[PDB]
Amino acid sequence: MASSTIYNIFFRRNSSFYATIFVSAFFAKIGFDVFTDSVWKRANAGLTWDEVKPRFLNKD
Amino acid sequence: DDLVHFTLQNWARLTVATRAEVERAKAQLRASLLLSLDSTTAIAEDIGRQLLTTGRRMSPQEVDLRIGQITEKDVARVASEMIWDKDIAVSAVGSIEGLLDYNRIRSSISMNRW
Amino acid sequence: MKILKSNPFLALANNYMIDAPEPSNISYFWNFGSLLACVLVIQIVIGILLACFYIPNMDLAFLSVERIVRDVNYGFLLRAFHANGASFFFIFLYLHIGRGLYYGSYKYPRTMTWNIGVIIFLLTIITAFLGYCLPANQMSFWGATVITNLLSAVPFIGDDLVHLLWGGFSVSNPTLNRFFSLHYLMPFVIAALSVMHLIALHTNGSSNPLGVTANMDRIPMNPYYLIKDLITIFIFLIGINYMAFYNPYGFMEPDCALPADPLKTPMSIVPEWYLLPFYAILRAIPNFQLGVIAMLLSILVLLLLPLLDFSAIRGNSFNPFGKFFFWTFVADFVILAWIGGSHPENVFITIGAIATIFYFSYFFILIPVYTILGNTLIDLNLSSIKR
Amino acid sequence: ISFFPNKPMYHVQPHISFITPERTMKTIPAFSRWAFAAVAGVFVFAMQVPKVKTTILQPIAFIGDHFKDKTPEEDKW
Amino acid sequence: CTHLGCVPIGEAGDYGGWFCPCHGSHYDISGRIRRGPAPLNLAIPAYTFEGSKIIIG
Amino acid sequence: MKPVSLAKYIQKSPFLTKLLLPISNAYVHLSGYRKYGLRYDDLMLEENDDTQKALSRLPKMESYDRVYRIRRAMQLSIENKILPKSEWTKPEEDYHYLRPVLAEVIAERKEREAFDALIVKK
Amino acid sequence: GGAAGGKTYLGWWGHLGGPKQKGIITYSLSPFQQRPMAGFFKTSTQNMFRRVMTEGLYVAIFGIAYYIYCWGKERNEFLNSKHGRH
Amino acid sequence: TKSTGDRSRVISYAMVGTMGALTAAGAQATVHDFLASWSASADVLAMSKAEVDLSKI
Ligand SMILES: CCCCCCCCCCCCCCCC(=O)OC[C@H](COP(=O)([O-])OCC[N+](C)(C)C)OC(=O)CCCCCCCCCCCCCCC
Ligand SMILES: CCCCCCCCCCCCCCCC(=O)OC[C@H](COP(=O)(O)OCCN)OC(=O)CCCCCCCCCCCCCCC
Ligand SMILES: CCCCCCCCCCCCCCCC(=O)OC[C@H](COP(=O)(O)OCCN)OC(=O)CCCCCCCCCCCCCCC
Ligand SMILES: CCCCCCCCCCCCCCCC(=O)OC[C@H](COP(=O)(O)OCCN)OC(=O)CCCCCCCCCCCCCCC
Ligand SMILES: CCCCCCCCCCCCCCCC(=O)OC[C@H](COP(=O)(O)OCCN)OC(=O)CCCCCCCCCCCCCCC
Ligand code: HEM
Ligand code: HEM
Ligand code: FES
Repeated sequence: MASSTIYNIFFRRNSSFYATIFVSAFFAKIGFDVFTDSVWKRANAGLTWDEVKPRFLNKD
Repeated sequence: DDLVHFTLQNWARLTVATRAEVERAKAQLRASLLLSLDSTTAIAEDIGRQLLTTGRRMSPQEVDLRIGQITEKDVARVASEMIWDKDIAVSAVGSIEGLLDYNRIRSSISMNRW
Repeated sequence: MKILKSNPFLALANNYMIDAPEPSNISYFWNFGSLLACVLVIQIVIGILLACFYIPNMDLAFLSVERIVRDVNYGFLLRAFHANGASFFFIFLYLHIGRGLYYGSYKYPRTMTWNIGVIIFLLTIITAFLGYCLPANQMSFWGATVITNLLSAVPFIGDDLVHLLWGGFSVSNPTLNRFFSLHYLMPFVIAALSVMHLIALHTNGSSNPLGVTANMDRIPMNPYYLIKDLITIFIFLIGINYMAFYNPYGFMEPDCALPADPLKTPMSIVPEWYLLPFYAILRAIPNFQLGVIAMLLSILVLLLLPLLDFSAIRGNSFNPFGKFFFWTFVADFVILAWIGGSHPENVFITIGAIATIFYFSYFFILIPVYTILGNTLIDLNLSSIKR
Repeated sequence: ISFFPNKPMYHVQPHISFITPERTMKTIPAFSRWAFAAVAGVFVFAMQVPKVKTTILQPIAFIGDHFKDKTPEEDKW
Repeated sequence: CTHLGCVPIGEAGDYGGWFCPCHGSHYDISGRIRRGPAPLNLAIPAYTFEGSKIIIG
Repeated sequence: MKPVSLAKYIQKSPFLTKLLLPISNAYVHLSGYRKYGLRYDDLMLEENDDTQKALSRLPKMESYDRVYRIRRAMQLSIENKILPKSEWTKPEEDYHYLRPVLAEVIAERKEREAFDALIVKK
Repeated sequence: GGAAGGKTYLGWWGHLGGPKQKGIITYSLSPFQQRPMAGFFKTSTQNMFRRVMTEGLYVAIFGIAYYIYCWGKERNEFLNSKHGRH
Repeated sequence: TKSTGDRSRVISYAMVGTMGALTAAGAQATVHDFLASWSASADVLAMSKAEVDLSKI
């Protein structure tokens, strides 16, 4: 293992470099989307139309 | 800069060396190794150095056997583990205004096409 | 050292327009590039002027054009000059391509210039469509509806591209807005590509009708070729002014002076005349995807020419077979245009199919065979002369 | 009947211009890796397209949950 | 018109449908081609009934 | 790449040569480069390394004569005329003064085109 | 000054890249001494006659194109008639 | 520094890899969000549906 194996796998040839870049970008987009969704959902409690639905229309 | 770039490019190209080049170089090295000893002074100096550094004077049979083992894949492995994208030490003297800086020089030792 | 060779910008002007070695025996067929540049400049200026009175929408474009015609000061000159210059552009383009094809100018060392010219031709064709689709008359509406529907032939994302281009579900306000926005931008890209064309050409110089090296005899461009182009410029002006002042709607079909009614389908849906042969090639093949593939190939085949000429000579000046077959191909092109223009009747289908077959055979079978035959005949006769 | 008769171990292989089968066999991994990288880039640059989202991304398990719409009865008019 | 995109006339033609006078192709009250060089039947868009009205598309 | 004329294949059979001689004569008359006094070998392209090297291995008198021929042809083409019927290139002077040198250069280049592809069969 | 460019085939005045020349003599006359339009009609007429005679048949045989045009138009008109549908 | 070269090279390349990943994600997002404007606008999507009374004919 050590640190030479990491260089041998991804950081050895440019072709094996761009593919790693693209895959990491694809995963990072999903990760950041999940993070921002969670933080925005936690920020607003009792302030969105989905959480004020029963008060108004459920009573008709 | 062109000379340095081409030299380092040919250095880096050894990772994909063919089989005819290796055989030609092996023959040339086998010829030139024992062809530079003509005078008695040269032979004595060679004996002294060979015994001083290693500890024995290798017979020509041993040299031929060691050279024969070399194949193109060993050359590729050594060039990949020693030359491919590794640190270099340079030294310039004279009119070197046209010699570019260190990073640009080093960038040529590893080809980007592969 | 004189000023013109010292200052940067003046040196840039001098190296391309004043002091530039040229072959000393180039005929009158080498002036069409200057005519193309003049026509492009005229189009740019006239379009910039016309954009100050045009409103790009379904319910206001035709009325805006009419107001331009009969209410704006000297608007008829503007509209007629724009249309007639756009028509003359394709005539001069075809003459330029013919000159490049007849004398074998695609061979080395001028391949990059040929490729850049092909790209410019494609861009010009695309630009023409958006320009003519703006007035929103009957033929513009129906031809745009037919042509933009061809994007559905691609496998996958088929109708999605058509919907994205249309900006809705049918030809309406958004697609006219898109077309007006795009028609302004493309000519600038064309000008940049023309600059690239010239800078790629200048590195090796022009050819000559003889086809041999012209490095032995050269003359500067400044006094000689700046006055040989004036005659062509004045002749083009006298040609275009007659059209603009005595027959402004010359190349214009009768169905191009009516509002775009989306309920009455016209008898014939045809594009402008200069795009007719490609339309005929598209309509020849019964299949759909094959039709668009062949239509694209009919213009993309000009990139395969350099690797199809097995001739020791460079040109058709000393090629007896080439002179015959070139005019045969030109006649076939004219026949293709005529067939595409007219109705898709009984005999016309057969005639168009045969013409398309010949058009695609000329580029792929005839050229190598006759070049090889000419080389073989000349070599044999020369070899059998001493004994 | 041999190039360099004294050394019959050598031979000449078909070639166009430095294009030989021995060199051709060596560049195959580079072409495969470049093709994979190009495919991955094209994939990553088009993942919000509705057709791709509903055809390729959605059916895959553990990833389709994120790539699915979450609009209740409050939806398109 | 699936034939050449002309406008027929309803109830025109002895089959009680749509008759296309551009070339002379008649349809029936069920929109099925039976006379003329028209190649296919006529298409119907999707819908879903609601109340006493209808939504098309 | 390069012209692929197959006259050598035809010359194997004397029947074809005898049949095709008049056609070749008519074709060479029709091509009409002799009207300008040029030799056939002045029309080949010179823009690659091989031809540029071959032109440097010509005798001096041949190069000077070629320069004069090309200059005269260009001067004739400027004013749209041809040489009179007495100054046309005779068949005796229409020989191959460039083919052997180009062939030698191509053979030298082809010679090298083999050592690099050399492999060891073991 | 700037850089050493690639391999081209034009150079400039002086170094035009042509071959070495020897024994060439060239004469001319000032444009203000020669009479313009001298020997124009005769030379132009002779050149046009020669060009028509030699490259005429390469273009003339636009010959079958007009015939096929006329035949196609006539046959298409005939087939769209009363007796053509019999 | 006190280390072996491979560690330093790997550390140097990791930062560039993260750079490329984040930049590619951002570029894809902005490209899609700027080319989505050409799609069917929300105004046109409202008029796609049509309502007709079934009992009025
Ligand atoms: C309105 C649109 C046209 C507006 C006008 C458009 C035309 C503008 C002028 C033409 C283009 C500019 C000239 C370019 C050539 C040039 O540089 O000439 C300058 C000459 C000397 O140039 P030289 O021949 O190379 O000698 C100097 C060489 N040393 C000694 C330095 C080594 O020095 C001279 O003798 C003349 C110097 C004049 C510099 C230009 C002055 C600007 C023009 C003033 C207005 C003139 C009157 C106009 C009336 C219409
Ligand atoms: C216009 C830009 C807008 C988009 C911005 C985001 C771009 C994403 C770039 C990702 C980070 C770069 C990673 C490359 C690292 C690398 O590989 O460095 C290697 C190379 C050369 O070093 P070497 O080989 O000699 O090293 C030798 C090792 N022994 O350095 C570079 O080439 C730097 C390139 C950085 C990107 C260019 C930025 C400048 C453009 C803007 C300025 C001009 C504006 C013109 C008008 C638009
Ligand atoms: C359509 C509009 C075009 C312009 C309108 C006409 C312009 C005036 C023409 C009438 C007078 C001409 C000058 C007479 C000769 C003279 O007096 O000078 C002679 C000079 C040469 O200089 P010399 O030192 O060798 O002269 C000898 C000693 N003094 O030749 C000229 O300059 C030619 C002038 C023509 C102007 C250019 C025309 C060609 C345009 C090419 C377009 C290229 C692309 C452009 C893209 C925008
Ligand atoms: C081609 C036209 C380009 C014109 C140039 C415009 C100016 C460019 C400035 C770029 C700044 C970001 C714009 C905001 C886009 C957006 O919308 O960010 C919003 C997106 C949300 O995306 P989502 O709605 O799909 O989330 C779906 C939720 N379910 O957040 C992100 O993903 C974060 C990505 C990082 C932001 C960009 C990082 C920097 C990128 C530099 C490279 C730029 C390349 C430009 C190529 C031309
Ligand atoms: C065989 C080919 C298969 C390739 C498939 C992948 C192709 C995509 C490659 C990169 C394109 C990115 C475009 C970004 C999406 C966009 O610009 O706009 C996205 C639009 C609007 O989205 P929305 O508003 O509905 O949702 C918004 C969500 N918030 O979506 C569509 O209209 C689908 C159709 C768009 C297809 C893009 C086509 C681009 C040119 C492809 C050419 C293919 C030629 C093939 C020749 C054989
Ligand atoms: C190579 C460049 C150009 C070409 C080939 C071209 C072509 C055309 C054509 C064929 C038409 C149809 C006119 C008609 O049918 O009556 C047209 C219309 C139009 N063009 Fe251009 N054009 C070019 C440049 C420009 C430029 C640069 C602009 C704006 C700066 C422009 C703006 C317009 C406008 C506003 C119209 C509509 C006015 C009208 O149709 O009367 N054009 N163009
Ligand atoms: C706006 C469009 C164009 C401009 C401004 C332009 C400009 C020019 C000019 C001024 C010349 C010199 C004249 C000549 O050598 O014939 C030239 C040469 C040439 N052009 Fe164009 N051109 C255009 C379009 C095209 C097209 C569409 C093609 C090919 C499809 C093309 C291919 C060539 C070639 C091959 C030459 C070199 C001819 C030679 O050197 O003999 N050009 N161009
Ligand atoms: S087009 Fe209407 S039936 Fe023929």
